[PDB]
Amino acid sequence: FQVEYALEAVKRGTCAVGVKGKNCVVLGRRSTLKLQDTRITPSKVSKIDSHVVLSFSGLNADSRILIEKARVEAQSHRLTLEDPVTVEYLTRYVAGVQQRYTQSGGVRPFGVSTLIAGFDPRDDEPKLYQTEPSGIYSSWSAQTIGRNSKTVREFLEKNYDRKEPPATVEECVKLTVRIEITVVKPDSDIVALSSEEINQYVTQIEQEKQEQQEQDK
Amino acid sequence: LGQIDYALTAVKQGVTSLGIKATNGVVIATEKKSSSPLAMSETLSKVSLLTPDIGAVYSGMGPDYRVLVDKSRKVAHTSYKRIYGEYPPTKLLVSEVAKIMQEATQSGGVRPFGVSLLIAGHDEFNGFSLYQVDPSGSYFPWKATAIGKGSVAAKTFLEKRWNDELELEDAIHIALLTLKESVEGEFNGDTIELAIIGDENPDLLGYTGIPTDKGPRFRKLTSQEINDRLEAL
Amino acid sequence: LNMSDLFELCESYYNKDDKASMIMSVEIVAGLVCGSKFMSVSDLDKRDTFIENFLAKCLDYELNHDAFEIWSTLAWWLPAVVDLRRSKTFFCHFINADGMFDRESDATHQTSKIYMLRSILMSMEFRAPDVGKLFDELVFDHPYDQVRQAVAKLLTTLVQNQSN
Amino acid sequence: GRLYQVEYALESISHAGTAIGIMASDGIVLAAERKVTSTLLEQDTSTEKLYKLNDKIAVAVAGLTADAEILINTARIHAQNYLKTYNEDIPVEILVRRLSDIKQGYTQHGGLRPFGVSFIYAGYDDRYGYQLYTSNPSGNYTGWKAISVGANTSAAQTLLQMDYKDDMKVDDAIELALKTLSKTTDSSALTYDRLEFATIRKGANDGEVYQKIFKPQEIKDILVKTGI
Amino acid sequence: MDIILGIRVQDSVILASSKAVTKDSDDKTRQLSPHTLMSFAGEAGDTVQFAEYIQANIQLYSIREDYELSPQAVSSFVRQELAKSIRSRRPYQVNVLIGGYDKKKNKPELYQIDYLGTKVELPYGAHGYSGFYTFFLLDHHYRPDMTTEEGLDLLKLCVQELEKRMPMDFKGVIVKIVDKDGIRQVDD
Amino acid sequence: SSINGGIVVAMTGKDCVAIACDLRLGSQSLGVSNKFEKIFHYGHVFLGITGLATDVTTLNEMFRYKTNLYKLKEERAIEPETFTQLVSSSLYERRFGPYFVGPVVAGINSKSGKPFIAGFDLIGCIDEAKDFIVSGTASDQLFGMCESLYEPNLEPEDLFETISQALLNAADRDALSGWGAVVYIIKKDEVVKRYLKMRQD
Amino acid sequence: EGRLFQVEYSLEAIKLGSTAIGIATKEGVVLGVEKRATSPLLESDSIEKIVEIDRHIGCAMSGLTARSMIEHARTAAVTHNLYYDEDINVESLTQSVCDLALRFMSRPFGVALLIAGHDADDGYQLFHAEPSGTFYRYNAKAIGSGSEGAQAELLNEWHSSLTLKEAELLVLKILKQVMEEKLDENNAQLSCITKQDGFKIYDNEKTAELIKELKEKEAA
Repeated sequence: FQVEYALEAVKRGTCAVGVKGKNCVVLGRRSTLKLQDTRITPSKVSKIDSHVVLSFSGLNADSRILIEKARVEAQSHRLTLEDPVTVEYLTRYVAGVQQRYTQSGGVRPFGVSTLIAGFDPRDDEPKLYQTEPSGIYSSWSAQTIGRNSKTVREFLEKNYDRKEPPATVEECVKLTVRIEITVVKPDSDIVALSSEEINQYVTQIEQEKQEQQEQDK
Repeated sequence: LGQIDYALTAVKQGVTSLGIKATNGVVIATEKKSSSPLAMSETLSKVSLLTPDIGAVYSGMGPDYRVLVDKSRKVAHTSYKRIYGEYPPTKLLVSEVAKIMQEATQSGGVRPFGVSLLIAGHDEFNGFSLYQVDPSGSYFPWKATAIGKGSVAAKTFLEKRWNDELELEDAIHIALLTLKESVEGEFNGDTIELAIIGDENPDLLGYTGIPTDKGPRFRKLTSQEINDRLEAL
Repeated sequence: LNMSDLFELCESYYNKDDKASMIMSVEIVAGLVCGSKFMSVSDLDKRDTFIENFLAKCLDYELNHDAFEIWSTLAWWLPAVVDLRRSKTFFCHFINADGMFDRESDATHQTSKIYMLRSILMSMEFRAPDVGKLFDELVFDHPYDQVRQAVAKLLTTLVQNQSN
Repeated sequence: GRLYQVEYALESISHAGTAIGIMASDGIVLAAERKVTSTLLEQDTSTEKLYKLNDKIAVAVAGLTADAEILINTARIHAQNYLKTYNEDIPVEILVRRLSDIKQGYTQHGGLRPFGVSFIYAGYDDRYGYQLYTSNPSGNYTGWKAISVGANTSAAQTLLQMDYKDDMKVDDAIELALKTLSKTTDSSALTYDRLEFATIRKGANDGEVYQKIFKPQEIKDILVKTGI
Repeated sequence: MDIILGIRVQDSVILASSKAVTKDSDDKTRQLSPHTLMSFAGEAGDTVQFAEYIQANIQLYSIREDYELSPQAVSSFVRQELAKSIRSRRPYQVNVLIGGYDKKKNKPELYQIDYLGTKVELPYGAHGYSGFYTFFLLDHHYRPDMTTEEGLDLLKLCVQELEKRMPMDFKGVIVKIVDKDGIRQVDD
Repeated sequence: SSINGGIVVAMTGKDCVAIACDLRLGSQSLGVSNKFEKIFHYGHVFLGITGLATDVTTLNEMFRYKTNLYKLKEERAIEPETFTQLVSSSLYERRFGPYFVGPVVAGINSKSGKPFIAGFDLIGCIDEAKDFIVSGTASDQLFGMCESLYEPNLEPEDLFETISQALLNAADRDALSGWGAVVYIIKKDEVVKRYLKMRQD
Repeated sequence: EGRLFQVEYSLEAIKLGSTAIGIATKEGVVLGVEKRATSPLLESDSIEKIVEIDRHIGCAMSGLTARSMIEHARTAAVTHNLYYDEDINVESLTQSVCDLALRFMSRPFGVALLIAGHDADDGYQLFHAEPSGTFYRYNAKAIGSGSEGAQAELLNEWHSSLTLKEAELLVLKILKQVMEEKLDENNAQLSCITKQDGFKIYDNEKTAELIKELKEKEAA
């Protein structure tokens, strides 16, 4: 088999989480060695363009090709139609590239899954899509790909509700991971959080858990 | 094991040939095998001139070497010459030959060449040099080396004989002794093919009038010279 | 040595950042438990107190999934080399963990504790302490899939341990 | 979804020579060990394992020679193309990613054997200063402060982890590399004829002479001074 | 025809472009980088095609590297593109001025690139016949340590001279300023 | 060609060479730049290019590319004669599509140590002279000045004066040149670059 | 002997995927597909096994959505409109799809499709196109899981005097029988093709109302 082994290779990758809110999208690193330089590190969340961001899971080298192709396609669409690419168009292009690579023998088409998030230009509706080998792409409001997947998806299902999406962005960012966070906002806004902000969120989560234990235990 | 190992076995089954680099030249020597007195040995050459200063000898399948010599001669003009107006150095020509052999190994539907080449040459800024190119496509510089059938004993003798102060005449003498110790059949000037890369020979240029133009450094010994040298053994 | 340098070394080596340091600390704990055959009564009491404190500090608040692997391996390996009855506080922490089967709790920590207890029970099936109280503490209505799977596996282990 | 060809290439590299790259606060040091000896093989093969891609970037090789030569020629051509296009020296990360993409492409299409070569890049640019990278046949590239590839990778990594500081000098890095190599070679003692050395350092004057490749006499003098 | 002018002052680059197309609100500029702007003049929509192609390439580079190109590299790339264009069928008849602020060296820079692919990097430049009517003032009232306001006044004088002494009515001018904060447009 | 102006002159002295060029760049009558240098060097060989400025820049970039690749592959700097052959071959490769340039090569061979100058036509015909080479829109004036002034075996101090006077007097009679001049005096190990003061600038 | 058994193996698409049923009447053609039960937070709107070829032609599928056939059909329809200033016949489009499958025969290509359409020559038409490069005209046809029982039900029920509403009710009833009950509005998807309105896909409210009407009819 070829698709199943690619999915197995995907399962060995680092966990990635994507969540969409009322007016924002939040996209969610291993233990660096003692002699590893982290000053120059390729962030796991790569922005395809000012309004669409991508987060991979699986083989990094194979994901670089997909990211480069997506960026080139976005620039080509911008040059050909004068309009920046939409989220669904870019997701469909990536899925088509993966599906084309699955055929023609396909010892290993790409062995990587992706999450594409953002906003359509001149619009403020969050868009989140999940792309997997065999060219299958789907839409989600809270998705996870990686080692755990099932546990994180169950946590999101029991916590995230499809009746009142979080209005503010802080609650969307304040997500327990049991870490990199990228926030996408309309009018082509992309913000990558720093280590201090994520540490502050973690300390807030720990203090909230301690308070809950103190109240009830 | 693959095709490269089988080509190496075919090379090991071939005639020996040698190569010895001294301070002021390089010596290449080999034995011509023709177990048929009706056949004429002069019509077949085992040492081929690549450039006026670079020559080659081989061990393995003869027709492959014959094709490779023509390819190397063409690539010495197409790649380096007609651009810089001069013959390539030994290292670059050896690299091009190794590229040809590597492309033969990697190309689909084509078997690798079954020869190993000993290439001797001289160039400015590098002096004299001797290299070995394997069927795989990897080349290695050498001080003194041998290939073919009796290559192990020849290598042992060269290791016991080679030094840093060796001259061209001493290299020729050692090569002749090594050939004599492993000659398959009949040891005379008509069965030995020896060439030297050394000083430029103005008498082989063919014309006079240009002081800067010097003669070739490759020189192929004749049967009479080889017999005279053997008389000194 | 005043028998307390090992305590300080184990405390210093347990850093939740470096996995090798935590592995060394767990190795020190395993050596302390396995070394309970040349000591005296006071030494045994001090070791039991230290083990109780260390297990309370390291396995009650939060697991970063790197110490969990080491502790699960220790729970698998330790009962198979030495008797857990030589220590009065090691097995007690795992058998008497609170909130392990709580329904409305939050999950991952409960599953980790259940798996450690199940590894301890599997390492000694028929020569195990009476733990039948778990048959009353098991919960079949936990709304977490991982907890349900852990409960089912623990029930299977308990059933197997009684069938000799 | 394991890749068996990549694993075979990694195993083949594990039997190759050992290369060490150490990054200091003012320079980078590359060292390599020569293993092939025949008492008649010439040792003047230019530089066997250390290569220059431009005036600012150098590379250390562990693995098959032909693939290394192909990749080095491609990297040189890419660097010259970048220099002609933008009239500026190519950043180290761009060239490293180009070579990594080439390796990844060679590990995906059928009929092409993966490059059984591991690269240690040492470069300098005005965006990040000194940079050290390691690239493998799988196509992944990683930045490091002190890295080792080849035969005794684990022991060399442990030795570097024991005795590495974030504020070392170029001479300190040279001594550390020499001592690490001397304690991991299976040839009893380390000699000048079995060693290749290179340094990339910037002086007080902004000249950026990133092409210091040590001569055998210089290697012998450094070994004598260090005490190996 | 069309007037394109540029002045490099001690901490800024000022670009003036004609607003007439033979429309009166024509913006003959494209923001290549947050700190690099380019003005183009010459033939018909080939200029817009070339500007959009260059802008797309530069945006792709910035997205890939997460690090904007220096003005010198952008100018070299544009010169290479024009030099390739002239030696092939369907060349581009575009003359460009590139004004950019180098953040690494903290310095403004202005480049003038001809349609053939000639780059000079003058302290002040113009494309077309506008150099004839202005280069005297720029040769008399320009200093390397001038401020932004002095450069704006000098550009105002040059524009008034162009209006007075040129038979062609170019329908006003639009002025952009490139400095550390980026690109702004003068609304005067 | 002959729309941007510019002149280059190279002369050979005693164990030294000199190569000088103007600095004017313009669009026909209008002067654009007074800092457009037309002399470049790779390794230890100098090249001056006259004619179309775009082609000058393109040739400079291409020759830097080729010389860097040559240094990387051969582990050795290129000599003036090999560079002359390379330039001639590159120019002839564009037959029927030539670069509208006039190249002149100067330098001292590292090994032999003798000076070398040469010039090229539109399509790469090598002209090797032992006295001087001229190129540009004022080639007739340069020829006259060099024939009148040049002497064999001149010291660098006298060679600099001779070439500077020739270049200045040739440029003063040409409308498309004379916005500043730069002279290189090249010896075995030392190179001196000097800017000249002249009229009209 | 020897024979092309790969084609026969491909034609065994009874387990290919979700059931898709098409019914052709004198007032329109109804296409009904099964909607998979996925995560509640998933946007089920991203699942579209009923696709529009053009205003007068729609398609339905049973296998994986991942495409080339639909794009080729759309391109062929647009090209025919550009070249002849009219709408392409349904049978002509089906033959174009079959030719595309054949050219790109000893190996199957693509998956089975149900193509529905209308034109002034043959009224309303329904065709089944197979990955063997061939097709069949059908008066109602079912593919996917449980296709044999659904086809038997269609044989027993189809009588050439149906209306659009009755066709929709039959499609819903057969889908419920195949999926074994509990099909309110999220386990099925309906679409219609009519001369006036063209190709339309029913929204969730209309499907829920149709399910309510079916339940009321069953209660009687």
